Amino acid sequence: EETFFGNFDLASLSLWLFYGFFALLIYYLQTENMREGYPLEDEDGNTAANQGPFPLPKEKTFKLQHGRGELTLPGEDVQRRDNLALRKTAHGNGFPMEPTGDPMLDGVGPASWSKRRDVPELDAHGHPKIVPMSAAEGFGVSAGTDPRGLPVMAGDGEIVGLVSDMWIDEAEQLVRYLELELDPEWGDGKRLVQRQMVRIKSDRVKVRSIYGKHFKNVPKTKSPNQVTLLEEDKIMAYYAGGTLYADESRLEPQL
Amino acid sequence: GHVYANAEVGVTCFTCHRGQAVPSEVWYRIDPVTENTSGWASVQNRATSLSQFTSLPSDALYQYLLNYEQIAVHDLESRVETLPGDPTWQNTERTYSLMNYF
Amino acid sequence: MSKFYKIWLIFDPRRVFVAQGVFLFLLAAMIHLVLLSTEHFNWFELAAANA
Amino acid sequence: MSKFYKIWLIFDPRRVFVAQGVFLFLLAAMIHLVLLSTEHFNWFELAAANA
Amino acid sequence: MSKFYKIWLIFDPRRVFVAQGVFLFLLAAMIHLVLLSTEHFNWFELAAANA
Amino acid sequence: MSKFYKIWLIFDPRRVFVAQGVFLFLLAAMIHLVLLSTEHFNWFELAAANA
Amino acid sequence: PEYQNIFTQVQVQGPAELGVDNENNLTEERTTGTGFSQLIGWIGNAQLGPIYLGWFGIISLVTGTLWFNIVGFNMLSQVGYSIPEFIRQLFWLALEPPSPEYGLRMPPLDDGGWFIIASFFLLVSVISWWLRTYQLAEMHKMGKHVAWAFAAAIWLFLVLGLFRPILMGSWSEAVPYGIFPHLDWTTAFSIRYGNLYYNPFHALSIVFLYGSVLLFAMHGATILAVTRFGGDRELEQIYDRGTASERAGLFWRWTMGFNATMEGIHRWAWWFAVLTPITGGIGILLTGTVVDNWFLWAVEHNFAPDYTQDYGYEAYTTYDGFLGR
Amino acid sequence: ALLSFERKYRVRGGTLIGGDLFDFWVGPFYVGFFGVTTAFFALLGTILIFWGASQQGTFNPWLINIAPPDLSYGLGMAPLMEGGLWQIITICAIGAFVSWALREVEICRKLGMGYHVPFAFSVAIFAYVTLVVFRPLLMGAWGHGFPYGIWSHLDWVSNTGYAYLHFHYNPAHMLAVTFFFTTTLALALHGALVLSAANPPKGEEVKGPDNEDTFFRDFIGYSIGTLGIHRVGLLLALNAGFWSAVCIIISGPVWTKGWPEWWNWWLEMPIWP
Amino acid sequence: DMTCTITCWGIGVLLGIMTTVGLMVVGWSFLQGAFMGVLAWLIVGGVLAVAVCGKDNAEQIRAEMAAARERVRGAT
Amino acid sequence: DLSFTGLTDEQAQELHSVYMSGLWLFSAVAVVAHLATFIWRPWF
Amino acid sequence: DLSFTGLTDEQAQELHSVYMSGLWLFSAVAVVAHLATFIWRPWF
Amino acid sequence: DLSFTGLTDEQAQELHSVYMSGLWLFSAVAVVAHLATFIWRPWF
Ligand code: BCL
Ligand code: BCL
Ligand SMILES: CC[C@H]1c2cc3[nH]c4c(c3C)C(=O)[C@H](C(=O)OC)c4c3nc(cc4[nH]c(cc(n2)[C@@H]1C)c(C(C)=O)c4C)[C@@H](C)[C@@H]3CCC(=O)OC/C=C(\C)CCC[C@H](C)CCC[C@H](C)CCCC(C)C
Ligand SMILES: CC[C@H]1c2cc3[nH]c4c(c3C)C(=O)[C@H](C(=O)OC)c4c3nc(cc4[nH]c(cc(n2)[C@@H]1C)c(C(C)=O)c4C)[C@@H](C)[C@@H]3CCC(=O)OC/C=C(\C)CCC[C@H](C)CCC[C@H](C)CCCC(C)C
Ligand SMILES: COC1=C(OC)C(=O)C(C/C=C(\C)CC/C=C(\C)CC/C=C(\C)CC/C=C(\C)CC/C=C(\C)CC/C=C(\C)CC/C=C(/C)CC/C=C(\C)CC/C=C(\C)CCC=C(C)C)=C(C)C1=O
Ligand code: HEM
Ligand SMILES: COC(C)(C)C(=O)C/C=C(\C)CC/C=C(\C)CC/C=C(\C)CCCC/C(C)=C/CCC(C)CC/C=C(\C)CCC=C(C)C
Ligand SMILES: COC(C)(C)C(=O)C/C=C(\C)CC/C=C(\C)CC/C=C(\C)CCCC/C(C)=C/CCC(C)CC/C=C(\C)CCC=C(C)C
Ligand SMILES: COC(C)(C)C(=O)C/C=C(\C)CC/C=C(\C)CC/C=C(\C)CCCC/C(C)=C/CCC(C)CC/C=C(\C)CCC=C(C)C
Ligand SMILES: COC(C)(C)C(=O)C/C=C(\C)CC/C=C(\C)CC/C=C(\C)CCCC/C(C)=C/CCC(C)CC/C=C(\C)CCC=C(C)C
Ligand SMILES: COC(C)(C)C(=O)C/C=C(\C)CC/C=C(\C)CC/C=C(\C)CCCC/C(C)=C/CCC(C)CC/C=C(\C)CCC=C(C)C
Ligand SMILES: COC(C)(C)C(=O)C/C=C(\C)CC/C=C(\C)CC/C=C(\C)CCCC/C(C)=C\CCC(C)CC/C=C(\C)CCC=C(C)C
Ligand SMILES: [Fe+3]
Repeated sequence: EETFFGNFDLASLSLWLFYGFFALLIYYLQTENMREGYPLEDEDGNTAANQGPFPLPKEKTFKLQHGRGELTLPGEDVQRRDNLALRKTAHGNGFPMEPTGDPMLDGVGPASWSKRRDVPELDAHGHPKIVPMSAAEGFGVSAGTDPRGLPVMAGDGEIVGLVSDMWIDEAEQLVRYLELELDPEWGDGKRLVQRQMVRIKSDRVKVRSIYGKHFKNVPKTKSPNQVTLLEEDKIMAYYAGGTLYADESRLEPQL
Repeated sequence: GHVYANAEVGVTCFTCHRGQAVPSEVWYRIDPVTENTSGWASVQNRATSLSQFTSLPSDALYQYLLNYEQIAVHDLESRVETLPGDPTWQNTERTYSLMNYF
Repeated sequence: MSKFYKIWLIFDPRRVFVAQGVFLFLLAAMIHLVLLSTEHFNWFELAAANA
Repeated sequence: MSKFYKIWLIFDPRRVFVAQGVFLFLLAAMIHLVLLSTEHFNWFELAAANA
Repeated sequence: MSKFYKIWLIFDPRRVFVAQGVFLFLLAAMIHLVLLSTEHFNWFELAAANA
Repeated sequence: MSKFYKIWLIFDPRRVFVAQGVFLFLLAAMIHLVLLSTEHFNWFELAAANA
Repeated sequence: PEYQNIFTQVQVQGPAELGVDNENNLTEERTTGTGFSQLIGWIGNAQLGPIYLGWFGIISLVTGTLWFNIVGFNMLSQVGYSIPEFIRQLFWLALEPPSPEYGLRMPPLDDGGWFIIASFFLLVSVISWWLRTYQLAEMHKMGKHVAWAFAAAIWLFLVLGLFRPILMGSWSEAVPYGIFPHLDWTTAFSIRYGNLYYNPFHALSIVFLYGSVLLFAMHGATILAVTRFGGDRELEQIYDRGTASERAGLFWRWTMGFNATMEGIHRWAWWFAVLTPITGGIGILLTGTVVDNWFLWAVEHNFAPDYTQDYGYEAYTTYDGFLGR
Repeated sequence: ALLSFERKYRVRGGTLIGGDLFDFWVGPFYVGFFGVTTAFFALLGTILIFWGASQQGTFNPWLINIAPPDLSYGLGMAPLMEGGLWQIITICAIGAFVSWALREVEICRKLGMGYHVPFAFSVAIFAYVTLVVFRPLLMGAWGHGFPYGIWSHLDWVSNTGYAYLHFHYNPAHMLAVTFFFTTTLALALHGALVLSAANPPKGEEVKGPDNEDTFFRDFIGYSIGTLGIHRVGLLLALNAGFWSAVCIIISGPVWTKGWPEWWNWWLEMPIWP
Repeated sequence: DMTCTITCWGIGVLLGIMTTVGLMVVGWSFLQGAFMGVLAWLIVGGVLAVAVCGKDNAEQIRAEMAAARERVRGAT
Repeated sequence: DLSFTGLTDEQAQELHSVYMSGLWLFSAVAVVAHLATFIWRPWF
Repeated sequence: DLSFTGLTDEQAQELHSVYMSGLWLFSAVAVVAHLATFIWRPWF
Repeated sequence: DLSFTGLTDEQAQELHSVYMSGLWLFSAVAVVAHLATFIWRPWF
């Protein structure tokens, strides 16, 4: 085989062509990932002077099922929160924020939730996706330990009530939530706990994220037979906020 | 040039024989190792006493250390015009088996 | 042309300035390095030889 | 020329200062290192040879 | 030159101080290590040779 | 020089003391090990060679 | 400690799911009969089956079975039809490619005919499977990304088996059908043509393989980390952004200065995985046809390292000193 | 410059050590105690590498080579030009990797999520430490580590592989290669399925998890689910790393002869006639 | 009833170790004994888990449960 | 009046004055160093 | 006054006094140790 | 007036005074050390 000029042959041509293609592909991949969260803002809520070297992409349209309309991105932020109880700890940018009231009750920090749609998620048939186990026909426990009837222990060793039901995902045959009936001392009504934050034992179910006194302020569902995306977000994040805000020692340095 | 390579080391009867009438590590010809095979498929794909626990050709030690066949397989330029009769990867495998034996 | 000021109605000055700033330094470094890789224009070796 | 001060209506000084400092330190380090890879201007070896 | 104090209206000391603290120690450590890797300025081998 | 006490109006002493202690102990350990890694100053080996 | 979501605490079982349908009538070809495995339910889904039986699938199954049986019976006959010896030497037998002397002509059955027949069957089976994977996506109303990613690997498959032997003008350039023989072929191919390390496209394919493994590790860890916010339901997060996506993006933005979206990370994963066989096939296709020695190519192109020290054990130690005498 | 949803997450707390002394951001990056340590170690290592490159006589990225000492120095320290710079850079790299992992831990704690990512990074750190620390320590010399060069760290791999005659016959190498290939295939399939579900042909509605489940049950007769696939991928990657470490660590200090000969236990079982 | 299955798996592991040591005693090597021991582990553990742990606890529920399937059959 | 950073004209002038004041000092120190180095070992 | 930590002027002065006393004691001990080491085995 | 950090003019002047006071002491110590090192082993 011969060379076109100097040491340049077919392999070098292929290598340079691949270099060009890879550069274009990297540009495309980076630009495709800027459809959420832009343009950038400063710490006062205003548009920043610097926006980066990659310009914004063009628009694309999603056609959603069940007649819920269309979604076009990039666009305005419809999940934006309105009034946040936060305070700046400095006059410039690059410094943390300070909660104004109760961070667990105000939904800030690790307890933050997003403003999702106030409608339940639907399966292929158009039914609510997550349903209590007492309304699902033909479903039963096949393995593991049944948590129904067991007492619930909080993060500080307090028993707050019993597990009364489970909320399952009928389409995927997976358990999503555990329902809890509270003792009159610790509150009233029923509360939901996501399955990812519980440890089922032979005689008890333990929730280490929050303490006993934090159980009465868990967000409640409006309907007893379904839950919406907004409620799931608020319930699930309230439970996540306790890993930091349930005690003063969880926030200060461990050393 | 080989036995006196580094010092005065010779050879006697007690180098192949070690008290035996037959010196150990003598070899024979076992080239057909499979059945219903004709060419390159009739010498390698089996673990035998001449292959060193591999599937490499057992035809070695007979084409090289008894007959006079080429061992080199490499090309001496980055780009070379390939012709029929040039070494292939099968000759490379027979050399790999010889060097495993070494 | 007298009307070459309309390029700033098509392009954003900030991105252009950043890209040009990178480009100029890269070009200058490449040219100096290409000069250093020869024999007639390497000033370090020329200074060494004349000493 | 008398209007070069209008560059700060386009670029934020806080980012420009950091970028300029990083660039200047890197350039100085690169030059000081390039001088040490030769024999005529390597001051450590020259000090060794003159003693 | 008499208005250099205005840099503190641009930068908060809480970040500049830590940046400078890291930079100075990095510089000192590299310089000492670079000195330790030569033959004319290595003060550990000099003591052994002198004794 | 007489107003160096204002450094505690910028940094929290509680979070500075721990870092200072860690830095000092690590530096001392590094220097002792560096001394141990040589031949002239390895006090464990001079004890054996002397006797 | 906290629950880590690696094994499921309690399982539930309901009526079996038969599958969605549309006017294309997918039901007419699906089988009837399902099972449940509690052992697998600790990790993933427990339902097993049903499967879709088209014509491409049946053709592929039959033809691949024919290839398997041909290879197995040839290997069995090569040993004398001895079952204990067939079991003993299973990893060492193979079905060898033809001899170099026959060029591209059809060789005798003893020296490569069965190899060609089995290769033809294997090619037919693979193409049938690809057609099936295209047809299924066409009938469920979905994109054809799965077909493209399979075609990415089929490209390297064909380059290793079909295109390169034709370009080199010999059927002896293929790969033998065996466990240890195919590794032997890999090593011999690497040795014969210089060093395959210095082939730039082998390096590029290695880069993309490492990146793909790293990216799945990162993505699996990230998704399991934010699963307490319903992060495993990725499609609903794409359609309606929640807090899980925001936290997952902010983690990587604070870690390395840039992040992705819930839909854009899958594009990254698809491309890193697909780019490996493409570069590998491009690099393999150039060996022998264009470049015959890759170390000499590297030396001529000035990226081969140079060493100053000497060679041999006598430059560093003594034979008696090594033994301790 | 923040994202439009980032400000409410930028709160204080969640530090293992340091409190508010280093609790701030520099651009997008988060700074802490371990960020400071990482910056120091990485900068020192890079500058030392370029100093060694300058003293070598070349600045070509392809040709820079920093090598470990000779085998005669044992486990002691070597002159900084004859391989001591390699030891210093190794120490710096270990420190930087550990600091990076702990910074990831701090970020995870602040965001209120799980600690899976640092645990996954720990396996790669373990593999690197096995390559540069454990195996040379067992073999008895720091000269068994690989050099720090782009093209010179492949010659080491080649020579180490050929030191056992045929490294493809190593069973742990087989396991690791199989895990690597399986991980790549699983990643490709997962990405393709998600992208196809979210991007239908023009004029068609988007799909859901039920559609994906049906597709793979029609395709191969089984579906792992939207949650099991991530577990499977994570486990595959971790297993690949672990078995790579095992394969490299058994080659030198445990086995000494060629790898093909290891199969004589199977080839010489008493059950065979 | 996963505990019984884990117990059966542990019994299989112990039996594999015992068989491996016995094979050392007979005169085999380490790997030759280990392969047969692993075989024994998987086979005996699987057999015990399927058989013994398949006897789920029931005294009179089993009979009516057995009798119930004797009525579904015969008319289908 | 164009402004992307939110500054005023007078603020920009006052900033540029001090910026150039520092730049000239940096350049003067560099020039003195270069002169001393050239006196020590020439390159031209 | 300016304070990012919450301390006052008097408290900062009081803290700095004790900090400097400890620093001086540490420096004196280090100086004595260095002098003894130099007498035992002199570098430079 | 331009102020990104929220400080006033007098506070910035005081801060600069203390910073320069520290810098001069650092530089003086470095100069003394360099003079001693040059007397011990010259590099010019
Ligand atoms: C003659 C050559 C021999 C051979 C000899 C060897 C030897 C010898 C080795 C293996 C190793 C491996 N072999 Mg093998 N191997 C051969 C050919 C093959 C073939 C093939 C023919 O197809 C395959 C598929 C493989 C594949 C493999 C993997 C199983 C394994 C790679 C380790 C790994 O990925 O750990 C990945 C882990 C890491 C080391 C990652 C470390 C990352 C660190 C922690 C972070 C980096 C930070 C960085 C500096 C940041 C800076 C960047 C900033 C942005 C600036 N081998 C041939 C047959 N093989 C290697 C192995 O198992 O190593 C343990 C090894 O050493
Ligand atoms: C001594 C060995 C040589 C070497 C020789 C080779 C050779 C030769 C090759 C590789 C190739 C590769 N090398 Mg290399 N390589 C070496 C050292 C290494 C090392 C290392 C030391 O760590 C690494 C990391 C690797 C790894 C790699 C990969 C990057 C690459 C494989 C591409 C791929 O996607 O494979 C994945 C495999 C495939 C996609 C194959 C196609 C699969 C098809 C689709 C199968 C169809 C299904 C089937 C018919 C049905 C089965 C039955 C079912 C159960 C129904 N090499 C050394 C230097 N390397 C390949 C390459 O591309 O290099 C350019 C290649 O050919
Ligand atoms: C890596 C992907 C490859 C693959 C995977 C694959 N196929 C699978 C599975 C998996 C992981 C199953 O779990 C499922 C199965 O039933 O496995 C036992 C199956 C399957 N894929 C099949 C075929 C098949 N797949 C193919 C494709 C592939 N298989 C891919 C290439 C091909 C090819 C290449 O042509 C064929 C021929 C079927 C045999 C089966 C579809 C299941 C079905 O239609 O009915 C099964 C259901 C039952 C009637 C009862 C369960 C079956 C049990 C074996 C009996 C009882 C066991 C008990 C209920 C629990 C099982 C215990 C577990 C440990 C399994
Ligand atoms: C992006 C590149 C990666 C990749 C991708 C990839 N592979 C793919 C795909 C994709 C996207 C598919 O869609 C396709 C698939 O079906 O995946 C589930 C496939 C596939 N890649 C496969 C293998 C494979 N991929 C590999 C690698 C890779 N593929 C790359 C890493 C490798 C290697 C060497 O690393 C291999 C060996 C198959 C599992 C499958 C292709 C299936 C196929 O072509 O089947 C044809 C049919 C036959 C040959 C008939 C076989 C008959 C048998 C004798 C019996 C029936 C099968 C049975 C299930 C096995 C035995 C079971 C026992 C219990 C009896
Ligand atoms: C679904 O979910 C998911 C997401 O979401 C939706 C995701 O997104 C992702 C993420 C995935 C992707 C984005 C895909 C792309 C990813 C890859 C291809 C992986 C490979 C990545 C890379 C090659 C890039 C990685 C880059 C690295 C590690 C380098 C970056 C680091 C630095 C520049 C330094 C770090 C900064 C520190 C430590 C802070 C600074 C230190 C201090 C002490 C501050 C003090 C001040 C100073 C020192 C001075 C000022 C400092 C400056 C300016 C810093 C710069 C300094 C320099 C010297 C240059 C995944 C997986 C996911 O599943
Ligand atoms: C164990 C694996 C070995 C491998 C992979 C290997 C590889 C090779 C290869 C490929 C060649 C031919 C090179 C060419 O084409 O020019 C060769 C030849 C040679 N090798 Fe090695 N070798 C090995 C071991 C050894 C050992 C241990 C010796 C010991 C003395 C050795 C000595 C030689 C000699 C003398 C030649 C020249 C043969 C000739 O051209 O006549 N090799 N080796
Ligand atoms: C020898 O063989 C090898 C392969 C090695 C070769 O070397 C092969 C080489 C080739 C095949 C080469 C081929 C080269 C070409 C085809 C070259 C073509 C080049 C051009 C068409 C160049 C066009 C350049 C145009 C320019 C410079 C335009 C400038 C315009 C402006 C500066 C004005 C910008 C416009 C404004 C501001 C619009 C006003 C705005 C308003 C809002 C009104
Ligand atoms: C963290 O952020 C902030 C802003 C707070 C900072 O930046 C803070 C920074 C600090 C707190 C920094 C602190 C720094 C120190 C405490 C530094 C101390 C330095 C020394 C004590 C240095 C001593 C150096 C001594 C040397 C080099 C001695 C050399 C001796 C010889 C070479 C022997 C030969 C002697 C001869 C020939 C005698 C002749 C001498 C003559 C002077 C003529
Ligand atoms: C030889 O070949 C090779 C490639 C090896 C080379 O070595 C090539 C090298 C090059 C090509 C090098 C090129 C180098 C350059 C182009 C360098 C340019 C450098 C500059 C322009 C530097 C400018 C620095 C200016 C400074 C530091 C000025 C002032 C700073 C300050 C005054 C700081 C204080 C600021 C205040 C107070 C402003 C606040 C004011 C208010 C009113 C708020
Ligand atoms: C040779 O080359 C290499 C690289 C190998 C090197 O070895 C290089 C080495 C270096 C470059 C080393 C550099 C070292 C330094 C810069 C070291 C600096 C050290 C210090 C500045 C140390 C300071 C120590 C201060 C101390 C100990 C102060 C106080 C201690 C107290 C116990 C006081 C307690 C205070 C109280 C109680 C206050 C309470 C008051 C109230 C009002 C509540
Ligand atoms: C030779 O080649 C190679 C590459 C090898 C090199 O070695 C290259 C080397 C270089 C290129 C080196 C370059 C070096 C520099 C540019 C160094 C610069 C150094 C400085 C500018 C140092 C500044 C130090 C300043 C200090 C120490 C100031 C103050 C310290 C204080 C402790 C004061 C603290 C202030 C307070 C408390 C104010 C509080 C006031 C209130 C009102 C609250
Ligand atoms: C007899 O006993 C029974 C019945 C139990 C059996 O049947 C036993 C069977 C066995 C024990 C079987 C064992 C089988 C193996 C160990 C098989 C191993 C197979 C491989 C490693 C195969 C690799 C194949 C291919 C490779 C590596 C690359 C590329 C190949 C191709 C592209 C093939 C395609 C061929 C083409 C396109 C050429 C066709 C020719 C034409 C003229 C069209
Ligand atoms: Fe995913």
